[PDB]
Amino acid sequence: FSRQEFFQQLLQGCLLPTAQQGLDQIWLLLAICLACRLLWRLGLPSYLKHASTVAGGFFSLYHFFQLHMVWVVLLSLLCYLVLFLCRHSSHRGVFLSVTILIYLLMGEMHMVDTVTWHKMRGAQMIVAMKAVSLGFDLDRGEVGTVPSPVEFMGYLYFVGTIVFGPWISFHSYLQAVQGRPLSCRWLQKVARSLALALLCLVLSTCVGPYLFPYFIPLNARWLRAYESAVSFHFSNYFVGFLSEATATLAGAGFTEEKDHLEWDLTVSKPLNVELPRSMVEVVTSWNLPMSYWLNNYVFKNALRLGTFSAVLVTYAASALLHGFSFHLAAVLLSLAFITYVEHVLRKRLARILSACVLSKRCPPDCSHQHRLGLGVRALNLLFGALAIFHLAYLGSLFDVYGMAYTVHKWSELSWASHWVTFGCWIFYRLIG
Amino acid sequence: DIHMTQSPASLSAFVGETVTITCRTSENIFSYLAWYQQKQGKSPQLLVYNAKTLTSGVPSRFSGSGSGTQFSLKINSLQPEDFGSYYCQHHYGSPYTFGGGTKLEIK
Amino acid sequence: EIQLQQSGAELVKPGASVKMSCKVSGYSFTGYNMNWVKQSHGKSLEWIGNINPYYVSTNYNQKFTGKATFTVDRSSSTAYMQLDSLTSEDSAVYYCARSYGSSHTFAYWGQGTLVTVSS
Ligand SMILES: CCCCCC/C=C\CCCCCCCC(=O)SCCNC(=O)CCNC(=O)[C@H](O)C(C)(C)COP(=O)(O)OP(=O)(O)OC[C@H]1O[C@@H](n2cnc3c(N)ncnc32)[C@H](O)[C@H]1OP(=O)(O)O
Ligand SMILES: CC(C)CCC[C@@H](C)[C@H]1CC[C@H]2[C@@H]3CC=C4C[C@@H](O)CC[C@]4(C)[C@H]3CC[C@]12C
Ligand SMILES: CC(C)CCC[C@@H](C)[C@H]1CC[C@H]2[C@@H]3CC=C4C[C@@H](O)CC[C@]4(C)[C@H]3CC[C@]12C
Ligand SMILES: CCCCCCCC/C=C\CCCCCCCC(=O)O
Ligand SMILES: [Zn+2]
Repeated sequence: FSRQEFFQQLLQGCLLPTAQQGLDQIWLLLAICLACRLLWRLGLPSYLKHASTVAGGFFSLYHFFQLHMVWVVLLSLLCYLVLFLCRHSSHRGVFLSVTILIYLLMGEMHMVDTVTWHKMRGAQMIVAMKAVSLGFDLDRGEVGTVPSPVEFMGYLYFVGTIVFGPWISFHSYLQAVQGRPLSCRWLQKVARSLALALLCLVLSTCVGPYLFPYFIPLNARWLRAYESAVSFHFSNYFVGFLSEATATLAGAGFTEEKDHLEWDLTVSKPLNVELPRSMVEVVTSWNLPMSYWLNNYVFKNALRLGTFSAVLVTYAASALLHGFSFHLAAVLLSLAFITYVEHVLRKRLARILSACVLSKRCPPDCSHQHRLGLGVRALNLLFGALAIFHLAYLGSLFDVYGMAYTVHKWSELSWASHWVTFGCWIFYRLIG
Repeated sequence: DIHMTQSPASLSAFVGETVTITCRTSENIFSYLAWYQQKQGKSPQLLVYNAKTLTSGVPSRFSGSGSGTQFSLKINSLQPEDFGSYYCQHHYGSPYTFGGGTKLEIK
Repeated sequence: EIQLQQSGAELVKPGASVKMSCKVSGYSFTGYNMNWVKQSHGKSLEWIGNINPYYVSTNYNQKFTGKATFTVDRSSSTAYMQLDSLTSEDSAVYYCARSYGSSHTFAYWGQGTLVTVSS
């Protein structure tokens, strides 16, 4: 309707209810995180700290997931079983990952209660990532000892990263257990991340799907595609900032080097996906802990199959972790092909033009003759516009289902991004 | 990485006496420490792990203790086969560092 | 009975490269990480790195990266470490030590290979 009517309704109709909903759904989790933070600072024995965070994680899983949380509980116990029967092998990663894969597949069979499994898939993904990462860290020799039962459980049920929180390596959780002083930088990080979480939530809900009609005089197929993409991106950024605010409030999420404690846990970078340089930087800046996990474990293990095969295996692992579904396997396959073609085409262009057009910011150690000016700037802006166009075309599916909905939404856009990537690959092959 | 300060550098006693070696850790390692014994000319042998657990074969007179950033190995009733170098090595996580050593001799 | 038979001593010219060897016999070669450790003459021990024989991924000490490279041979169950550009300070004794399964404490050690760099 009218723009003046919409901006009259804006403040009290959407911005206050959305912020109230967010605060109401995160207040108890934040209270429990602060409770464990204050408890772990008193100086209890380590096993009491691990037991306390097991209890806190049980209560958080109950509060969010009423009684179906038992599924997640199984995923923990099973994992420890698989980490106790092969504690002496160099296959800990292989066995834990195969167990996780079998579990998630037998969950995808929809014989279990389907309505709530799709709700718990987030916490289950976090727990599975944690177990696989601990297995592979013990394999490679980065964790010295196989953890005791209570240490492993307090790691999986860490109340800061149980529901939303990102994956943190076993040693990050151990140092979180050790505790740090409550300096003002910690409170600054927690408050900044909470404020940005609420801002991203209200932007996704009450500023994103009403952008081009009201917030811009522009208003269509591509406009609604861009609006859906922006709304989904900012919902994900809400979840990311909330995850880092709840993992920094609990104690974890810090990096120290030579007596310099700096709380710098970052889960997502909105300024690298909303003003992108390339699709590689988009898939890397979308979720930094999950990108690190995928890259390190899956990619560095499957790097024998070849570069492209390893990239496809990484995107298949991502599709499995996030739950197999058409409009997600299709998006992830399109991302695989888009990032591959763009990366390799930009690499050949940077080798031929001897300029800095690499899919990422190259440093001052370049072999590149053209570093600044206008041609480099113009080409990088062209590729950034291409990345925004790809993001719109891909996120158009998550408006505001099955094969029919995906084909419909991608035919309404005349299959633009796929033809663009195909032409880019042809141009790559012609010049090299 | 983690720096391991082992003390004393040298230590001498009689056959049957009791000695104690200290290992201070630059960081907190959650009682993840091993004690190795290397005699003159041979390779080291793992005596203690997890800062408290004796291995299969080592006599019961070796006693490990400590936690956090302070650990100790106590040897009661020194026998002639117990005079060598002793190294404390953390197994918290890579890179695994050792201590300076403690050359136990007879005087 | 586990036994890590480690190759003989080498006398290398400065700037050249050396390649130790550690033949494992007594257990499944691809079931435990193989650690490589360096000890100066009468000084403390130094953990060079390790190699996982199942998947050949290695894990180096940053002080020794680019200096030592680990390889394996499952057909002969033998682990090799190659040192590159040996300075006069690389004359030491190098041990191969198997991890104690669960822990990464070095349970079974070799006998040591003496690398001496001179002219
Ligand atoms: C899905 C995530 C991103 C999509 C969101 C944004 C767009 C649309 C979203 C809207 C709707 C869809 C959202 C999803 C639905 C959900 O509900 S939420 C899903 C979140 N899902 C992930 O988040 C998974 C992907 N996460 C990754 O992380 C990457 O899959 C990967 C690890 C593979 C890249 O990791 P890296 O960039 O670090 O590569 P490396 O340097 O480590 O490899 C060293 C060498 O290998 C070669 N090489 C490296 N990378 C290459 C490449 N990309 N292509 C070709 N060759 C490559 C080069 O020869 C060298 O690389 P270099 O020359 O140095 O660049
Ligand atoms: C992300 C959110 C903050 C929107 C970003 C752009 C915001 C900051 C700016 C850009 C242009 C601005 C608009 C310019 C014109 C008017 C017309 C007026 O009758 C209502 C306010 C309104 C509609 C402004 C609202 C705020 C606005 C949309
Ligand atoms: C890079 C290459 C593969 C470009 C080809 C793009 C493919 C995926 C697109 C382009 C043309 C599209 C077809 C065009 C017409 C329709 C009719 C629609 O009712 C069913 C899908 C269907 C049959 C589309 C299937 C997918 C399709 C074939
Ligand atoms: C759901 C449908 C998804 C289909 C995506 C396929 C579209 C991609 C089209 C062209 C991309 C170019 C293909 C590049 C393959 C690289 C193989 C190689 O040369 O190593
Ligand atoms: Zn450059």
